[PDB]
Amino acid sequence: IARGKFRSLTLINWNGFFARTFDFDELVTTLSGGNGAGKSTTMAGFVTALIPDLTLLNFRNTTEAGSTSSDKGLYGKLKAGVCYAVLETVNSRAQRIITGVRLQQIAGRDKKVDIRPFSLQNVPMTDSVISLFTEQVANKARVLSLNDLKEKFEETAVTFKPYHSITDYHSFMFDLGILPKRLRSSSDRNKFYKLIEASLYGGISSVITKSLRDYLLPENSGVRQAFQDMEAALRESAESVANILRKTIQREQNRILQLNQGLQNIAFGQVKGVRLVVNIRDTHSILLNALSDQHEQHKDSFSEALAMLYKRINPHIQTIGEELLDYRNYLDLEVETLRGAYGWMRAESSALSTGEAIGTGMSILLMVVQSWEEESRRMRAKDILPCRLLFLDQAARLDAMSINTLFELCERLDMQLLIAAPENISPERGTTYKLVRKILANQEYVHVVGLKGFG
Amino acid sequence: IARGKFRSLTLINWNGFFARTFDFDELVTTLSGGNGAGKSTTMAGFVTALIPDLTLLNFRNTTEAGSTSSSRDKGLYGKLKAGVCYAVLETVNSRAQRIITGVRLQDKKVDIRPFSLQNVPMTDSVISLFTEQRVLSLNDLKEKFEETAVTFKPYHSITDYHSFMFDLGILPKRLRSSSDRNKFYKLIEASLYGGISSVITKSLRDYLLPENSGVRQAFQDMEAISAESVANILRKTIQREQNRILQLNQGLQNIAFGQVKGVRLVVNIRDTHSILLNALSDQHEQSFSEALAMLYKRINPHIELRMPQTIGEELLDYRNYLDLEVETLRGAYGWMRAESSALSTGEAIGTGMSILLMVVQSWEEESRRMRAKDILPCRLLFLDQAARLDAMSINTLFELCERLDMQLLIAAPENISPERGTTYKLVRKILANQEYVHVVGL
Amino acid sequence: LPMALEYESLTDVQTQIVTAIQAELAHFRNTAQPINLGAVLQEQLARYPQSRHFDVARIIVDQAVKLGMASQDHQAVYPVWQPIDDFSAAVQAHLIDQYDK
Ligand SMILES: Nc1ncnc2c1ncn2[C@@H]1O[C@H](COP(=O)(O)OP(=O)(O)OP(O)(O)=S)[C@@H](O)[C@H]1O
Ligand SMILES: Nc1ncnc2c1ncn2[C@@H]1O[C@H](COP(=O)(O)OP(=O)(O)OP(O)(O)=S)[C@@H](O)[C@H]1O
Ligand SMILES: [Mg+2]
Ligand SMILES: [Mg+2]
Repeated sequence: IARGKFRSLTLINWNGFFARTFDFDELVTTLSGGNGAGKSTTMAGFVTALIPDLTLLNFRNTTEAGSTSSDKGLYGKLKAGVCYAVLETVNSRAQRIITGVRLQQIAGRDKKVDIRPFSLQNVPMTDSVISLFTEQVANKARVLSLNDLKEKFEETAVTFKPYHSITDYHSFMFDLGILPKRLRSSSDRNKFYKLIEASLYGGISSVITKSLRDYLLPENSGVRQAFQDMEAALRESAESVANILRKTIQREQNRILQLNQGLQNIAFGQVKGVRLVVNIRDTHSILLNALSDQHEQHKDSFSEALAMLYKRINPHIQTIGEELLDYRNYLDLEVETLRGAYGWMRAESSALSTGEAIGTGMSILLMVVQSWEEESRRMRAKDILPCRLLFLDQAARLDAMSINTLFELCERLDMQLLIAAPENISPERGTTYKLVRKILANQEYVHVVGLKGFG
Repeated sequence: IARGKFRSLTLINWNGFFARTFDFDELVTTLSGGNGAGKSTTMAGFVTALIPDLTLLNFRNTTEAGSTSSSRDKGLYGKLKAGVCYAVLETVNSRAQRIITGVRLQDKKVDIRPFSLQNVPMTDSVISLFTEQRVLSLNDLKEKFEETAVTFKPYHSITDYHSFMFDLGILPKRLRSSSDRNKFYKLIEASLYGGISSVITKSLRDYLLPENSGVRQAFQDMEAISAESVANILRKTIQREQNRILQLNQGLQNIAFGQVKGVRLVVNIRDTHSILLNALSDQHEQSFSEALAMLYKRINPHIELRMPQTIGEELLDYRNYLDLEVETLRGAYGWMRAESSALSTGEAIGTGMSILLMVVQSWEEESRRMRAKDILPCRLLFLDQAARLDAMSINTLFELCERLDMQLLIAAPENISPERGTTYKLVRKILANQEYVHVVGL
Repeated sequence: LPMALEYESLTDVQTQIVTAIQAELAHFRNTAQPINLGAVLQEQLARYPQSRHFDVARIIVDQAVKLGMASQDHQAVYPVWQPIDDFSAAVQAHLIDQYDK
């Protein structure tokens, strides 16, 4: 079963980066360099190429991760004229894909910028990704606009398609397996973006802990739909629902049952394990237990009906009726970190150290994706597979033991990691891009060097 | 020519430590090892040693930088064991009188009560000044000293502890009220996590330019009138505290963080308030706090409320006249207002670290008045995860202490630590399922 | 509760490798003959065993840059993955031309 992988995030006319391609390794891609180099920003460009939605795009500083105080981060990292941020994909169908974002500053009065998602299909593996947005006049490069790209391809075996609504962009990447989740509604974009954001600043992404069940659980659009209908027929059923639930929950509980097993030999500092303990609200537990053994029938809206039933078990606190259908509502998810002390302990930042928290965090993220993908097998083909990739800016927080463990993992499940070592030492396995910000005529100018194959 | 510094932090019974002594370096101390080995925690008590205030002590985790979610556990409880625990420091006054400051430690809440130990001989390892052959409790220990030669003082209210440390020669500031301490701990926090202390920037003048408590008392009484004097006062109170800063700046000129070649404090005279001092300066027409409240009631702005003496009161606090700003340098446009969303991880800390010096420096001087002229307070900050700084970036930090006569406690999980200064290596391993940490130096 | 105190020394002759590599590359400064790391590397590896292969790389690179910067690096052209070894490892970087001071 073939699985797609990104090959190059080439940034154009960005801060300190003119035409610098970035080749991603099958597994790890480490950005080596000194302070204020271009590591983070390089990823910035990446992040952008996926979620070109400015609403969510906010590049704070790794010195502020819980900053619910929404100046920005995206403007500066680009220079005057036309810029880009593109991605090279190796679709499970060995199809090269050029999903990119075009950028260009705006009237200097307010740090505002513009975005136009675009893609390029059937791009002869002979031409370099960078030789798509360049010319040669008087021996000095010339970045070309999208209307320029159009013409250079208008009549060719190569197809080009500018987009208007992010959805068009997004949905496209998903159709070709670049995106794991269905990026339909905008609220969806939040979940995704925050994961990407979460991978960055590293740690136990708080925001993905409160709505912890909003990410790991498929709310079946089949349930509500098919279920309701049964009623449309009934009018012109009893506990057949009760059966549906504890089997639908048993199902997903078996889903979660395994993903955990996928995380046992993980060792970060003291953390020797991360699980997704699935608990069922007593409130609903006795209800599921109620609509089973006992039987006090009141056949007078199944929705409405069920509601009254909550009055039975609940001597506390319509809408109760319906809500009480969805799989989720009958649960209470959580996360725990295995140690040598008190066996397993609910995940808690205040109780963990920098490293221990990042790993756990990474985990939770690993799980996020290892849920969205499969939860999408239906809406996908039997021959397409999404790409799995995460981040870990300032990966120096991880020693040797921790960092290494991160590797064996991506290898464990098939993934890629664009880590960044503010320090020069780092893993020998994988690709390494050493950066050096130079000054030529008082102009930024990053200096890249490649290394891969060592192993 | 005098100097005071830190000699050793001490833990007792703490989780993973039955009793350890970390001898503070002359210039820079560093902690390295494996993720979660006992680094931060070691500093945690250092922070808990200087500020034993459960209302302020809140060790969230790095990943959470600016978390206003004070709902969770302040996290310090599980950092120690149960029963009898201790936090103690070893500092040498400008007078060289070895001092011992620290505190005892013991839902999930924590009890704490401070203490001191004067006139104690040096030839005795404080380690045995709390250990017996076991730990001999607070009650056992007071007898130890009594007859012999030493001073242990069971502190009631926290105010005194500080009011004891400052009088001796440790705290670079008069921790009088909660107001005063709240700000302190915040700086220390800012040194622990790094970057531009979101808090300090929004209230710069509150951690730089002190109050001339007098201009307030003296002024009001008199009437029991004036003129261009009160106005005159402020001016020379501003230009004075302005040249103060001027110099504080001239020190941080050869900093080197990423692309930041400098930090500064742009002291500016508010448009609003500026107009007042130009009007009272040479012109005139028609509480004296009230009179002012009216002259300001001419210059028409936006926001407009107020009591005449709460206003004049605010226009007698020279500080409300100024509006500070922190700026960084770059090969680019160079002098630009610092901005978290601008500087990279490193740059951030470098700058952030700088300002804290403005704080301490300014503070130190802010109280040379109410302190023995022979003593020179000890200055020291922190920097957990310094692994985020590259060689050049770290070098500069070092060079600074040798410029600001100071000490810096850092911590890099990184296996590569400098060489300039003693360094400790910690390795935690399971033993009888009891958290244990092996402490060795390199 | 026992307690002693023992210090360990870390000896990294990595400093010599650097100095020898400094002059080895510095050698290129004197002469206008650029520093093609596709050759500087493919040759230098032949000296030290593959045990400390990686480390040697970084330093030749780290050093190869503190000395200058590619010229056709502003001509926007994807640098090809110039391979080395008989196995896998490779390097990506245009020749290093004009100097800095
Ligand atoms: N919004 C912005 N405005 C102006 N300059 C910016 C902005 N964002 C980034 N930069 C520039 O980019 C550099 C920082 O780049 P990054 O990619 O964050 O560096 P870094 O290599 O990640 O540094 P660390 O995190 O310290 S390891 C600075 O030197 C800035 O001049
Ligand atoms: N609130 C707590 N309750 C119980 N144990 C705790 C708590 N906070 C931390 N710990 C333990 O202390 C260890 C972390 O100690 P620290 O000294 O903070 O580690 P650290 O080495 O500073 O972390 P880095 O920066 O990630 S390398 C973990 O292994 C935990 O088991
Ligand atoms: Mg820590
Ligand atoms: Mg950064």
